[PDB]
Amino acid sequence: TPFGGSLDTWAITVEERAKHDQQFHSLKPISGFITGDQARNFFFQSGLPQPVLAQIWALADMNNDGRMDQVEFSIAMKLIKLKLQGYQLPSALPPVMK
Ligand SMILES: [Ca+2]
Repeated sequence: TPFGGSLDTWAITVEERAKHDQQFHSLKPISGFITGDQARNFFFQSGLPQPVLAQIWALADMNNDGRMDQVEFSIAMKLIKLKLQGYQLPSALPPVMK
């Protein structure tokens, strides 16, 4: 956009979240969590540069606890898609994504 994004750029839709939840389930979370290493290993399958994925991890791990639940995973998946589409990552997690 002319404005660096639209109403829909950083928001996660119901459909997107349903897809993310399916992918999260495929990782066999334990009591709703995957480890940081598990998450980052999965993300590496996107093709994105490691430095980029490191930034995405830090954005998505909202509570800074080093592990990842379903909400955080959805956020990471949205950021990965945006980066693949050629958007720049934000310096902090957009509130609309939470
Ligand atoms: Ca976390």
